[PDB]
Amino acid sequence: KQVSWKLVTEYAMETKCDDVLLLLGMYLEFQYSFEMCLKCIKKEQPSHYKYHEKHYANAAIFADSKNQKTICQQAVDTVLAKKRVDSLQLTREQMLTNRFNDLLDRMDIMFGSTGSADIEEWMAGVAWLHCLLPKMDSVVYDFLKCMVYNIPKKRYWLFKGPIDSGKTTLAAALLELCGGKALNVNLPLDRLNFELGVAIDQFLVVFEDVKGTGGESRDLPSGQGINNLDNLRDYLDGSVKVNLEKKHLNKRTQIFPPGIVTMNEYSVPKTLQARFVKQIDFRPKDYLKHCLERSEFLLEKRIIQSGIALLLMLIWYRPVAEFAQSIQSRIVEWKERLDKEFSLSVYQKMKFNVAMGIGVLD
Amino acid sequence: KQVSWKLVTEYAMETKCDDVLLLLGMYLEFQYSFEMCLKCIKKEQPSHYKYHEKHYANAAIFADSKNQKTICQQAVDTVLAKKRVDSLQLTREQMLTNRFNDLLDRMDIMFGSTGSADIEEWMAGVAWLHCLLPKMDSVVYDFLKCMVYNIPKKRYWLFKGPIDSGKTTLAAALLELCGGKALNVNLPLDRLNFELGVAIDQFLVVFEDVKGTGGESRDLPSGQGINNLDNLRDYLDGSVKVNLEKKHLNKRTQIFPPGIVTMNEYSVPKTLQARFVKQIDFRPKDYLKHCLERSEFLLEKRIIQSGIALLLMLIWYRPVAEFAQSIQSRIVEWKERLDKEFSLSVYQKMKFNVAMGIGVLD
Amino acid sequence: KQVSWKLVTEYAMETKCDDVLLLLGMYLEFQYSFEMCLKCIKKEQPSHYKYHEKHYANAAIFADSKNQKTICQQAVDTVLAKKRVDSLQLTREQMLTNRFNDLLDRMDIMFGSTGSADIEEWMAGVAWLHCLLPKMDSVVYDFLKCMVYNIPKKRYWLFKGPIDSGKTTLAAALLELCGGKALNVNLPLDRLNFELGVAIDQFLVVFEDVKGTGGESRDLPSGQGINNLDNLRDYLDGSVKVNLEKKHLNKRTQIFPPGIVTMNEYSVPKTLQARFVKQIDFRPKDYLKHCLERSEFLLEKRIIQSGIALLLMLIWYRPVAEFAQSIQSRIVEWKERLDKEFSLSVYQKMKFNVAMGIGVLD
Amino acid sequence: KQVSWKLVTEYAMETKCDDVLLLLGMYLEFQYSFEMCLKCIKKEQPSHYKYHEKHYANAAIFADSKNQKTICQQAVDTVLAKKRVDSLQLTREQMLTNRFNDLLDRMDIMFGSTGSADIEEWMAGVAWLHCLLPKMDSVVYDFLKCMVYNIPKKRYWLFKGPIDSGKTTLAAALLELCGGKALNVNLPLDRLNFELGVAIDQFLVVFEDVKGTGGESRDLPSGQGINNLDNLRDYLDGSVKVNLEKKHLNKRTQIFPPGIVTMNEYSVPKTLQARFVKQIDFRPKDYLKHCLERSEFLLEKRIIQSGIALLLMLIWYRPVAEFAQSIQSRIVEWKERLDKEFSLSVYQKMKFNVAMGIGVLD
Amino acid sequence: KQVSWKLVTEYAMETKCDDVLLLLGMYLEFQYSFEMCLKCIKKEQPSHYKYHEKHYANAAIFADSKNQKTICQQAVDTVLAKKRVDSLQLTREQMLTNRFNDLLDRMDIMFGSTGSADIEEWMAGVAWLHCLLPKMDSVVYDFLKCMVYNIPKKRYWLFKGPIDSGKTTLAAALLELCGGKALNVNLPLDRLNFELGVAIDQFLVVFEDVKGTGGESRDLPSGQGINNLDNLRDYLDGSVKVNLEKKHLNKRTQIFPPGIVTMNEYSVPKTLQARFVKQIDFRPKDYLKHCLERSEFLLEKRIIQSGIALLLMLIWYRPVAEFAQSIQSRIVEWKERLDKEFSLSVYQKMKFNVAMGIGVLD
DNA sequence: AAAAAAAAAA
DNA sequence: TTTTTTTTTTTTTTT
Ligand SMILES: Nc1ncnc2c1ncn2[C@@H]1O[C@H](COP(=O)(O)OP(=O)(O)NP(=O)(O)O)[C@@H](O)[C@H]1O
Ligand SMILES: Nc1ncnc2c1ncn2[C@@H]1O[C@H](COP(=O)(O)OP(=O)(O)NP(=O)(O)O)[C@@H](O)[C@H]1O
Ligand SMILES: Nc1ncnc2c1ncn2[C@@H]1O[C@H](COP(=O)(O)OP(=O)(O)NP(=O)(O)O)[C@@H](O)[C@H]1O
Ligand SMILES: Nc1ncnc2c1ncn2[C@@H]1O[C@H](COP(=O)(O)OP(=O)(O)NP(=O)(O)O)[C@@H](O)[C@H]1O
Ligand SMILES: Nc1ncnc2c1ncn2[C@@H]1O[C@H](COP(=O)(O)OP(=O)(O)NP(=O)(O)O)[C@@H](O)[C@H]1O
Ligand SMILES: [Mg+2]
Ligand SMILES: [Mg+2]
Ligand SMILES: [Mg+2]
Repeated sequence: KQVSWKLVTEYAMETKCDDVLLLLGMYLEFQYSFEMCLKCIKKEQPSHYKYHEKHYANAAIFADSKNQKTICQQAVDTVLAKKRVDSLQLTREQMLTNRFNDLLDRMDIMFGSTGSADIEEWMAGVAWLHCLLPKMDSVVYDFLKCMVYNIPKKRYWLFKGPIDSGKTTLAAALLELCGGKALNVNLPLDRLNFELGVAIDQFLVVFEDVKGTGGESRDLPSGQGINNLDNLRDYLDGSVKVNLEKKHLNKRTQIFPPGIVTMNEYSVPKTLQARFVKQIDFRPKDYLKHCLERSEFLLEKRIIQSGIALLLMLIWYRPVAEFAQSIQSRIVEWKERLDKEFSLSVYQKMKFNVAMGIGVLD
Repeated sequence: KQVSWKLVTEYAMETKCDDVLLLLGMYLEFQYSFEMCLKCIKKEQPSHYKYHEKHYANAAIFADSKNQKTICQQAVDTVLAKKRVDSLQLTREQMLTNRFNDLLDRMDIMFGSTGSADIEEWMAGVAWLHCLLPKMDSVVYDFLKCMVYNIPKKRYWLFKGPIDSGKTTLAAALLELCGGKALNVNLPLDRLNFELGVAIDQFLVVFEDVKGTGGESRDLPSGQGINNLDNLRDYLDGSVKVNLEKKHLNKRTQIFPPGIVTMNEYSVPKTLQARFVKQIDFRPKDYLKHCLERSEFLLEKRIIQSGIALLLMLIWYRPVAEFAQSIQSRIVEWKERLDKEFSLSVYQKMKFNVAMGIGVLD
Repeated sequence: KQVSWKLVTEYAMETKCDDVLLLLGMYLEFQYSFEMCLKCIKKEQPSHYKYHEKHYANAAIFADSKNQKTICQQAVDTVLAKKRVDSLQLTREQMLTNRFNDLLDRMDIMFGSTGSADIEEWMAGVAWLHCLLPKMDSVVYDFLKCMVYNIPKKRYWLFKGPIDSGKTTLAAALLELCGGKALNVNLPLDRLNFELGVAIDQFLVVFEDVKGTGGESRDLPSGQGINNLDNLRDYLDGSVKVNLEKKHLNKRTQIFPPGIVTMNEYSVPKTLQARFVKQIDFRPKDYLKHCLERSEFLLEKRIIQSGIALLLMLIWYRPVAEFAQSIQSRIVEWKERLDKEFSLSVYQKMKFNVAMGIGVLD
Repeated sequence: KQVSWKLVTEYAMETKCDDVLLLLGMYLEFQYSFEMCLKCIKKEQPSHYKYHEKHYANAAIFADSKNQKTICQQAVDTVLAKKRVDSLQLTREQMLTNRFNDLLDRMDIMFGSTGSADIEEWMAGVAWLHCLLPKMDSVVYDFLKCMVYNIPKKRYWLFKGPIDSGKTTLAAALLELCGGKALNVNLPLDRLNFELGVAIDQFLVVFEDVKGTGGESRDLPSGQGINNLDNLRDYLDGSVKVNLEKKHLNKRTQIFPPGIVTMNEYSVPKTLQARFVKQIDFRPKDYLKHCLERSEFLLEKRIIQSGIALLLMLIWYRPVAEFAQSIQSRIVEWKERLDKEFSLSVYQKMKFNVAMGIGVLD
Repeated sequence: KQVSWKLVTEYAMETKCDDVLLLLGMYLEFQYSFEMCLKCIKKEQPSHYKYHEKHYANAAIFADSKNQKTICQQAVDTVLAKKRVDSLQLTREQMLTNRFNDLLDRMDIMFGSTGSADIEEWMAGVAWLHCLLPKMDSVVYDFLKCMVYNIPKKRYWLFKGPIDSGKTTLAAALLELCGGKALNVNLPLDRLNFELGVAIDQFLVVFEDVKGTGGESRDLPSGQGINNLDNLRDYLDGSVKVNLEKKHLNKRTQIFPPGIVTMNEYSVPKTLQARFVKQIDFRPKDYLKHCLERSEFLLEKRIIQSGIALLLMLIWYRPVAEFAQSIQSRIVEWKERLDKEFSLSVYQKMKFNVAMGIGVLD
């Protein structure tokens, strides 16, 4: 009998696997019998125990075949092909709704009876993260609105601020919440081709700590960063399609994703400042440092970096009327699940702990 | 039963897919039965609902295929072969007619019964642009004739005037209607050689924001860009063939594309002045400034800077006999729509409001 | 009869063979008859004599084959796929526990009765290593804990000090203890793209003897390494995923590993200093140099830079409760071996000999 | 009948071809009828006449074959695979013992009755080389131990001195004796990567005539070589595994070979000097110049550059006990041959001839 | 009936064709019937009419092939394989003797009845060349000896002298006589790798007009050549195998070819001067310029640049016994032909004519 | 352009 | 399953 390539493509789509070697490794683990399988008995990874019995028969034949990597390439290209169809067809609010919906599935396994997370720790993160900027919850709502409306020229946000000031923590959470990629532009411009190529079919890009000019008086080293961005004006404004190249593939023409530039106290050119909508001035808070020092779990579990933490903040602070209609049915359940867990009293006490630089949970 | 590669090539040709994964992705959507598929029921995307019912039977056999990427590569290379044949063998009248009737297809999508756009805003965009210059439709129509005839020396147009005079808006609108790209001759003469390579196989080029030399006596930032351009005599004149150098690729010979120079009120050396057939003095108009602050939706959906807005202006103002004989039958239909949806009093009232600095569309 | 590709994949898996030429070379040694093989008779290498008798039948058919490198590539792909599955599925503590089990297997062979190694020479290395830094067992345990707790921005350690101070020595031992790659950032920034790709799925990276600027008056040659490390700040932070590259494979997107920077008294930017949670100042001790001159086996057998020396140090100094549950079984066995072989009296004489700068075995 | 791919691989293994075109070329010579063949009648090249009679039947079928370069590729990859297995599995003294067996096999051809070479001329080369440095045979043995022990940081020797001092002469001899590659690090840092990949799986490297800076006070032109080496001090240490790159292949992680740096009286950094365990100061000797111009056969036959001359120096000067057990049998036999053909009176007169500047054979 | 790949390989080997497209083109024009072939009737190119009548049958089948470049690639790789075998296994005197035979074959064609050359014009070249430099035939014979012997560091010659002194005239003639290529070391140093890769498997190189610095006080342009050449000391030495690089190909290890350096009167560093054996001072001679102005056929037919003019000079002036014994047979019949057509008094009149700037043939 | 890695033919 | 044909990148160029 012969390997069904469709079952492998179905598994790859079901688990959304776009790495050929991960797909090979995952599928090969199905060749052992399910009735004696320790991974299915422990229920470690859902990407195994859901699929093993279904794919066992195909995986035994797959394990004997001579072109295993060809089978996996096609399945991976099917997943990359669906992403390109979705990227070119879907309305941009449906992109964010699909990303929210994926986070909400991922949340339900995190905090479930088979879970391994404490909502009180993650809500202590929400409280800490809301302290970082004045009216952070409203600021995240009009950031999300900005990225959905994607108005040409008026597409990008600038996060300036000192060393250890929280711009990479917020940008990392917004990156996870909106579902983007982080890009490095401090390299020479002709290495930048394939790196800009990673923005292909993504929703946000974050340009992480772009280095400027004139920083030497402040011990801030100079680099190619600002000069690359100020050449890439064709990409930031989105007025036209620019062409993104990636291996084994034709160069996609697309309007480059919107997003976030994160920057230290470099001077920014007048030509470049014209293309950022809003500048958030991050600055270090004395109390927040002591709060984390007395609350190690925030950093160890990466709570303050997480889009799940910012999503929990949007459950708490914004009306249900703001969410997409197909997901409102999930949002109102998670509303009552936070209402049934945190009183406004405990939240205000733990937020006050942050403001005092006391341990948030005290 | 066999997969017909001819049917995939036929879908690719009708849809004009350059991209292997986009073609792979969309063709795999047809594998599901048309009897109940929601994308056909909803009729959201024409690239699916028009084609699924005839490609279903081939898509079922394609979805089982082991060759899938190879099939799509041949189908893509057929569409690229068609482009290279047309690029060498079409006349410029046909090249513009193909971009026009492509835009008429986009208009038929935007303003259809399943539409997503309202013509009242677009006609307000027409009225705004039309007020920007005296006899704007003649300016646009005569520019199109220049680009279509590509007459040596009578080949480039100069846009100059104060800061925020609209020069770059009209250049951006003309770029989409004709097809073309923006070039930056302000560069040092070293980098200019790779910058000019952008012009290969473009129908049109715009020189953006030429920073002239002598004008800083009235605080125009001094630059070399005008004297760089003055040296490029054979690129402007379009008599002889020039050698154009994309970085990492070997030099192509062609007649350099026609174009627009967008400039501030700098002094021009007389031999560079002789190479522009028309100089248009853009000037800032207070009532246009007030109207933009009041009709502000035009800037958000970017109607003001689109080729379809200029094509709507040509359909409104110009007689059908000026359009290419094969597109005339579609211009007939679009004139009747634009008349029946807008009595002249409505457009006149809009143009009056714009002239009065009143943003309301009435 | 035909070659079993499955058996080659089993050999590659059991040998954990990443290299196609190493797999080809080793499997071809099995084509000879095991009844007379000198390497089975002599038991020189375990990757031969454990496996030859099983694989002889298959290897004789493989030796006639025309596919040979294709067979080995699929087997190597299976080993790499297992590494990517484990990388994404396993906890970082289980990764470290698996590495310690690997070293204990190797220690059991190495210090067996067949073993070539003398435990008294290796504990003399543990004595020398413990004299390098104050509280080195605490420093080693703190480092392991820091690499397992992949805490964002608190990920990297800086080793600073003069020539022959012990930075590379300890880094090379920690590199073998945890598993990882040494990267050279002193080379120019364009081909640095493929160096950083060597960190794909690794547990640590060590940035080795990176070169700064200034300090030429101290007779330190300047170089790019620190400026290159002040780029790539997002690789050091690990708050965000970064895109890593192998030839002909597509980009892999992951959090870049934690680890160590070693440098020779250059001026670190404050931007880069903020990425390092600990700076260890290494300091030349003449008694350690004189000890090595009189206990040369430490250098010749590479004892003082081996991960097995640091593991023996942790087995000596740390309580069993600090090791993971799986390996505690094996570590009580190694503790009772060391306490049988060494009383504390032999070891305290070794440390006295090291502090005296005489031969450690005197 | 079909071509045996095995016999081509067996030839490649016996003749040790790294090169696909050399293997193809050699094997196609075996097409022609063995009985008549002029190369076997002359016995000109041993890689022909030892193998043609055996391979003729296979080579006739190979010459009709349609995939010849594919056959030779697998044969070459088998030879490269054995070379990688040997590099990882052999002790470093076994490696040198193998190389000595290969040189002794070449000496058995050179000085047998078929051989083109006169040992009287080669022993006059031993006489000339022994006069170059004090206690040269001790220096050669000390170098061989250093390369065999491969002690971290104690691995590189520096050869230093003026024009025509003898550095490249002794470096080329030691390179042939031990086996290895010479590298030009004077070429710029961006081409340097593929140069260093020539050291993959080699026993020595020689960094030939590297250029420093600040030599114009001596008319020594400055260059990049010493600054390039100091960027590679990670590679000279040999504590950690460096990642080596040859075109299209992914990086191989190995310990960089031990070796020699030869340089002409430039100043060397302290950081780089710490990587050199011994510095040999070469002084030019007037009598060696006058000896060579009257002993021209030494330069024409490349005798003083040869590893066979250094091996004859070790056979003459070193005790039998210093050679590896396996070759002591052959070394005893070669000692008896040299004592038979050379009295000590002939040899000590040769050294007297060298010191007087007389022709060695007078 | 099938295409014989063997007959295509015979044709390639008999033509010595190593260009795949040239082989494809040459073999395809055999597909037309021999009996009416206009190229055979006109005897235009010898590579056709000799081979067409035997290859027609196979070329007809080759025309219907689907794999034509695959066939040609194997035939080209066979010719490259023979060149590489001959490169490693021929003695250099045989290599030169092969080249002289190839030149004598060209001479037979040029001066035979089907030819197009008059020996009196070519012997006027010999007279002109012998007047260029004192004892010119000894100089050429000494150069041939130098290139055949290839003595390390005693194997490059320096041609030095002012503008228009004969340097490139003689160097080009010597380069056609011996075979080899010219190199332009004046490039920027990063392009230099692919210049030097031109020397792979070559017999000579000529470094053409290397430019130094500090000739500007004598109106010589400065350049990078001499400094680049001093980075390549180990290439000029020829003691060690250097690593040579063609584009997209891995590094060949070989001893770099011996050769000539040609330069204007720049000052040479002693490190580079020590690599040259003989410096030949070329001077402008009034009588050679006046003579060429009258005897223009020497320039117009490229006679004085040609190795065939130098080979005739060796046939005239040198004893038969200096030629390798294989070619002595052809050299004696060429001496007899030259003694026939030239009296010594005709040649002495030519030398006397050129000594006075009268036309050689007057 | 040439090779290394990958896919189609019979 | 045996054997031959195909895609694609890297490299190079660029900085
Ligand atoms: N505003 C803040 N005040 C005090 N501590 C903070 C603040 N924001 C973040 N932190 C701490 O700083 C660490 C790093 O935050 P991060 O987002 O990387 O700062 P940053 O502004 O990006 N620094 P940099 O990347 O160097 O410009 C976090 O892990 C917190 O421990
Ligand atoms: N006539 C106008 N007067 C004032 N503002 C205008 C006018 N036309 C467009 N704008 C606004 O200015 C921007 C577009 O003008 P733009 O085309 O860039 O002018 P320009 O002549 O290119 N300016 P500059 O780049 O300074 O030479 C948008 O924000 C418009 O809302
Ligand atoms: N603290 C120490 N005191 C004295 N000798 C030492 C010390 N540490 C190491 N050594 C010796 O120095 C050699 C190299 O140590 P290593 O760790 O490479 O130094 P380092 O700090 O990296 N110096 P460098 O790499 O040149 O900046 C070892 O092989 C020992 O012989
Ligand atoms: N010690 C010596 N005294 C005199 N002549 C020597 C000596 N050593 C070598 N030679 C001669 O010099 C030639 C080149 O020797 P070589 O080893 O290349 O010199 P070197 O030290 O490398 N000089 P350089 O490479 O220019 O810095 C040999 O072929 C001998 O003819
Ligand atoms: N010795 C000579 N005296 C006078 N004229 C000569 C001499 N040799 C050559 N010529 C003429 O000069 C031309 C150029 O000779 P060529 O050998 O190319 O000169 P060169 O020295 O190589 N030039 P350059 O490389 O620029 O310094 C020849 O074609 C002759 O016409
Ligand atoms: Mg170090
Ligand atoms: Mg030298
Ligand atoms: Mg010249």
